[PDB]
Amino acid sequence: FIVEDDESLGHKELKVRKGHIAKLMATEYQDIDVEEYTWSSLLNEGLVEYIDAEEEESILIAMQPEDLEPAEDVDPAKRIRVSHHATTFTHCEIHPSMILGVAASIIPFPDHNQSPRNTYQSAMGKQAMGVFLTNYNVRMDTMANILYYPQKPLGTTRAMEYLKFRELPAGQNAIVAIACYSGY
Amino acid sequence: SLHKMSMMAHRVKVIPYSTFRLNLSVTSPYNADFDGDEMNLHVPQSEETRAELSQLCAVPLQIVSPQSNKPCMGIVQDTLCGIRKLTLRDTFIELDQVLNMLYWVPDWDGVIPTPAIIKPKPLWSGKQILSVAIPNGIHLQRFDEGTTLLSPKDNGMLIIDGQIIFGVVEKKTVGSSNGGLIHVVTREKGPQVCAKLFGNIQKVVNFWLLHNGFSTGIGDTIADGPTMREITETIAEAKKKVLDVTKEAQANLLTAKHGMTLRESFEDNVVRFLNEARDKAGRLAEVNLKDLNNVKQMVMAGSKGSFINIAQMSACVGQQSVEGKRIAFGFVDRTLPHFSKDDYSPESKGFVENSYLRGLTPQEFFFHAMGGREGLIDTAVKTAETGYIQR
Amino acid sequence: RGNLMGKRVDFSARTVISGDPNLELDQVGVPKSIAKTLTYPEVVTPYNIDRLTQLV
Amino acid sequence: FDMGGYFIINGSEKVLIAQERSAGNIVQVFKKAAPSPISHVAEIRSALE
Amino acid sequence: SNTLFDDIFQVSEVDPGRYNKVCRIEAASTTQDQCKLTLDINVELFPVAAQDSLTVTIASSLNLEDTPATRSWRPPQAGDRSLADDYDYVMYGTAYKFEEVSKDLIAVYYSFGGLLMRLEGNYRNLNNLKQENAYLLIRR
Amino acid sequence: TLSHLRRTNTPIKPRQLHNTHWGLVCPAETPEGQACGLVKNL
Amino acid sequence: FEDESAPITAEDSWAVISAFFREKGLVSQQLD
Amino acid sequence: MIVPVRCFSCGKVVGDKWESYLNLLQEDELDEGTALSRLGLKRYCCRRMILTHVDLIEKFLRYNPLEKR
Amino acid sequence: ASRHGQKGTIGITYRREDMPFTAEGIVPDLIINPHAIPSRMTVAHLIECLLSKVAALSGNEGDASPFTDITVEGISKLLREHGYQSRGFEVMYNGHTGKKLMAQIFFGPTYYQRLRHMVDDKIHARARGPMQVLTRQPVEGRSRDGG
Amino acid sequence: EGPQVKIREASKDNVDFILSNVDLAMANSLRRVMIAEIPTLAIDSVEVETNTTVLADEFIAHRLGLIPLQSMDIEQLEYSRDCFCEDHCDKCSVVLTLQAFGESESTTNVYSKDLVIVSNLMGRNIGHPIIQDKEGNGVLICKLRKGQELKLTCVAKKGIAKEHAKWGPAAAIEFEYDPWNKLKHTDYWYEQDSAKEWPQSKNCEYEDPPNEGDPFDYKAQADTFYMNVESVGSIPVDQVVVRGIDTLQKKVASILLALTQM
Amino acid sequence: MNAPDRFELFLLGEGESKLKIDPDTKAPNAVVITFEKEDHTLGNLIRAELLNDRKVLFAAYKVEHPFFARFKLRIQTTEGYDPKDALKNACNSIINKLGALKTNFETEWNLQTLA
RNA sequence: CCUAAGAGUAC
Ligand SMILES: [Mg+2]
Ligand SMILES: [Zn+2]
Ligand SMILES: [Zn+2]
Repeated sequence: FIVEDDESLGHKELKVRKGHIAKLMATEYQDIDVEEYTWSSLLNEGLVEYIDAEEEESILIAMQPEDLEPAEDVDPAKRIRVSHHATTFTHCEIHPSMILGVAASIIPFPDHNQSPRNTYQSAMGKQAMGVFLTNYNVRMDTMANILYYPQKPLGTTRAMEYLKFRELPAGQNAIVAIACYSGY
Repeated sequence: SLHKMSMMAHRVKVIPYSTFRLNLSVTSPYNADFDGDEMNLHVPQSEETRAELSQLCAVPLQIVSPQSNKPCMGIVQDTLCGIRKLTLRDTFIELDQVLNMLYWVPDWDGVIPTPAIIKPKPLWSGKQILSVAIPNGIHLQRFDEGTTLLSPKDNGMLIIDGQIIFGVVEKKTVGSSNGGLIHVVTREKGPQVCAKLFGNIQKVVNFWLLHNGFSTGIGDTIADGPTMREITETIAEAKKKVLDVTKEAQANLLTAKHGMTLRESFEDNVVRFLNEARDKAGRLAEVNLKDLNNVKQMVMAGSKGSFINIAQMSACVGQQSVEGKRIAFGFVDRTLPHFSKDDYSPESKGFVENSYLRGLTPQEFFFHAMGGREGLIDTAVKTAETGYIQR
Repeated sequence: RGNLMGKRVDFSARTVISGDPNLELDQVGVPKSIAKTLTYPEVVTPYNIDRLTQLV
Repeated sequence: FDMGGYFIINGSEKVLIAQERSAGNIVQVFKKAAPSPISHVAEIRSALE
Repeated sequence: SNTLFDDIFQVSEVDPGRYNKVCRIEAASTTQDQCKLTLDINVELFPVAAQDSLTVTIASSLNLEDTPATRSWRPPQAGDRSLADDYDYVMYGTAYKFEEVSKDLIAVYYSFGGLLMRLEGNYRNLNNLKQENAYLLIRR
Repeated sequence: TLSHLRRTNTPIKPRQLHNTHWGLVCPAETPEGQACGLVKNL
Repeated sequence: FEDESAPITAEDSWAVISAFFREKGLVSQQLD
Repeated sequence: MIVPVRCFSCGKVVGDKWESYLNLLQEDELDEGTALSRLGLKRYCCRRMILTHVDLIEKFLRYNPLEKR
Repeated sequence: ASRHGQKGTIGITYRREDMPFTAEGIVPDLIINPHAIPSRMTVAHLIECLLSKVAALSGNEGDASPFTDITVEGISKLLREHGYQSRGFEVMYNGHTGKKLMAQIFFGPTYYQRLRHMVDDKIHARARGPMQVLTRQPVEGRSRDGG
Repeated sequence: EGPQVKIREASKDNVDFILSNVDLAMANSLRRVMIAEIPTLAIDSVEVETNTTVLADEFIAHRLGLIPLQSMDIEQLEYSRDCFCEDHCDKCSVVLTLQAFGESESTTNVYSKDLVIVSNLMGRNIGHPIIQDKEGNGVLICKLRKGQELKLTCVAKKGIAKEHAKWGPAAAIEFEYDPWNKLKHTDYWYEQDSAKEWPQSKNCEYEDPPNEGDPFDYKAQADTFYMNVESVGSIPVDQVVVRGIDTLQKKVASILLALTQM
Repeated sequence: MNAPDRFELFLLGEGESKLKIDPDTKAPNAVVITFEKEDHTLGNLIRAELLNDRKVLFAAYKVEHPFFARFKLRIQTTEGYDPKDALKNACNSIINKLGALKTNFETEWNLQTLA
């Protein structure tokens, strides 16, 4: 996201507002008659920008807009966050959860895990068994493994509906008990 | 198979499933889990090889390792936690369960021990039933910290003539430790009796734990409100001390420790402050945990877990380090593009003040990922180098 | 190193391991198929003629 | 749901793994160890597209 | 069979400790000023409060008849007569230490299945206790 | 399949997770073996 | 919502991400 | 693939409650929880059996049959 | 394996009557050891089990996205509003005897993957078989009946 | 005289009752028998003639094996293992036939109402698939695109849940005792207060709450078990309970018979 | 592959019987009875009913391995009382109690109108 | 059959 001065509010703010979000929602709903509003529309109107590491060296990024853009009884259950005590941002992260890859986006609550466990799951979900393609019945692959009853996870992430994980799940919801039952 | 105990002679038991099955206590010398480990089996083809395999490489003969003149096999995992829970002073067993537990010991002599309590209800203590497994004539006496001949805390261990006089049975007694029960039994009665002891203890404790139950959950990682407030206060105080040290260094008033530069001394002080902050918060959390806490029970038994695990899950994950240092400035003078230049605050260089229960902020998540990556790389390099050195 | 110090051998099995609290310390559980594959040669003796004949 | 981005060579689906390399036409300066006589080396991997 | 020791004590302190069913009590003899007792009691099965008078008897057996454990314990049949009928709370344990506290005071340590007891007093009446098994009988 | 189609390999500390990797490659997705850190995912 | 120039929330960014994946896809780099 | 006949854990028959569930979701605009409670799925084993099912068979039916009579 | 690096093989399989059961008759599909939790510090596993329990009871879907403001306390409050113990513990009874277990069991739905490593594709034994043509030693690999 | 039963709720598929004046072992054995040892009818063998659908043959065979069938008169059927026929006959099996064709442009749903009994039931009350929903269509067995066909035959034998869970008629069985924890058979995990953090069971209304000052009753045993039996549909739930008791009694009687005969 | 047939859980194999009784030398007047193709369902019930008896000094059972459906039950009674007689009395009491329970349940169910 | 390459399991 691009952050500009926004002299009307007297403080730094994202260039994207509720109108653009509404237009994007309208376009998505129409896809599922008004003027189309795609990602290229955001790109061409200076709403979002493409930044690589070299350019990322010379910018200041806000992690989330709602907590870092506006200037300054808290829930003890919530994790501790800081405001960075600085207002000179040039860009804003679209979402922090987008730092993860395809395999790590399946992990539920990856921030509550020890990092090697996340690495293990990333390497191990590629070996998970499910439905790799819907046309597996007309493909002569050397080896194929299909679940009888794939189930979409009860605990799901927002990023896994762009990976079609709810359409082609690779696991099942089993009733698990954590117990030293029999020693086996 | 890095050592001779990783290659031992067993007795075949033909079973109707597609996996090798082995006792839990023998997994330690093999360094074997059941998360997909495969193992190999070789069959001798002559009477000479068969005989020398049974008389030299047999599992009971390997119980005491020459590697450190102490037993290499012990009570582990569920049996250790169960044996700690069973020998508590609160544990009393009624007649029916006592009979079932006595029958489960294969070499039980057939006499029911007189109950520890006769009136108004016959009750057997857990120590009384466990002493049936211990062979007759074994004497053991270990004095823990602060224990007397009377045991107000029930710590230490006194076993007289194969009867547990007092002490909670835990890792220091039935684990693979020098001077423990395994060592004494194998040096007094022989390897065969020690293997029989392994079997009897496992059977009785596993039966009792099956009919008592043991679990762990998210609530075991939760400390109450006042403890969380004290932990947050401790973290804030440590961060304030770090800020004061930073002010002193930035005013050049800080003096360099002899043998290191100014920056190295400052980093050393900051790391020490953050480390002791994490330790103090973890100790607060551990003290707050009740005796019914399941993670606390596993730690006390020694079966699994440690103080640092409780600290990181409940109080504070701590300072993430790469190459023995705080998170370096990968970008120009900053760790991430979300911090300003020349920011030496604990959050800017990889201090995770949130526990795993609370969850990590994105920057803390990335720093923890860097630490875990360093750990994995070190593991791979270490296993390769150790293999070469061993050869 | 590949054929003299260490070599592939016959009469060997390999498979996944599982825990069993009901097995003795010196016991190992062997799948029935593996036990049916691996064999031991027993010399025919007056002391074991009957059971060897039965196994045959 | 198939996303494409792969070739079919002799009936087998082949994917080209993205190969990482150092960028060209960038000047990089590196220190050198004590035994070497040269202390610092500035190099450019010049290449024309 | 006979009562090796018998006295009346007053409880001065009850310590729950980390337990929910067992409490450690300290008691002072109400007749001899040199005799004191420390004892773990299953309070769930026999409640004990502070300033409570308990008659305590240590015996070598429970049968009324004289002695003619090594014999397996059997459930008490109906109509069986034993010393325990006259008391409320009975434990069985072994003596594991005879300590010389002073010139006249000695202490005897008993372990009833892990419940510990220490009885201290002058040897003139604690001499009957010896290194063997014993029954502890308590009535309120 | 998706992870394979977005995979990068580095011919051969280069194995470490660098700071500049933020938002460009997955912080925790890499083989445990000899390719730890060398093989990355977008 | 009613105001056209009101600032967005953390929930609104998922709409932007949806648009991105509606145009790019998951294997956009290979095809491009 | 297609709705399981029975709940895995307890064994309650749920293979006849899929079309009713879809009808409740679509025609009556009921949320998932109320629709599950209406069909008689009170234990969360059955609720996860019906709630998390993915009806992939529709996709399979889209392709033309290999052996058409 | 779960989605948190908690791999493991099936030790044994019990029928329904032998598994521990809650007061509602629910028996687990899987039982995993507590000792896998403390050392590995997979708190996300427990949080996801709790969230999945709440989602199954309420009919909604659990939002387990990483950096959201979803806390254990809120999930526990929802679970308590559903009439269960807030921390996911349930009183369970032993299958063999029907007696209550002295310890309450952490119980709930969790997402598991079946991995490609099955025992039937790995079991292998060789008494005598084909030999290498050059060294006259057993061939390599279970696909070739090797040694 | 003996065990006493009082039933709270009676339904077509559920019975909720109280089992008083009985040992814990007896109640648990009854529960286990109801779970496992009750004979029932279910499809056991599937001969597939034609399958042009999108599902595998053994997939459909498994689904058919999980279809609940009427088993009211299952005691009149014999086990296939102890019948004199070769593979299956009328004295020990019921033969059904599923023949479906996709002659409609829209998807055609193959339910369990299309299962047709072929073998002569000889007047028994077995074989009919159990229909529960109001629409009348049974379990959704398969789906057919236009032109797809599914022809197969099923043989159903009697069986118990021990051999395979598809023969279990008992679903979930609620089983509770001592709602107030007066016997102290559990130690309640808690953070601040055990009473506040553990919700009271619905059965707590049927027992007197403890006085909180009385001493622990060490002589008290366990009785008055609150049990709720659910029925899949193969047999009525009351018949589930009665046949569970009958099967347990048969097991004990067989033990006596073996003891006497040896 | 190596998985045993499920009917082996309850069907007696060839050449084996339901019960076998062996005297116990550890204690006087004690027997060990091996029940084949049985499990906790019968073992717990028999053990509890035996413990209800007044002349039974010891009664316990154990399933030595979950793989195999069999269990061992040790019974020791007072002098002059046959352990087999104790087993007979326990089985008879169980049968009587179950019959009474079945009768009571039938009578209670006959009183319903909303079934 | 050999060779090479790649992916992966447990350390
Ligand atoms: Mg392992
Ligand atoms: Zn269910
Ligand atoms: Zn027939």
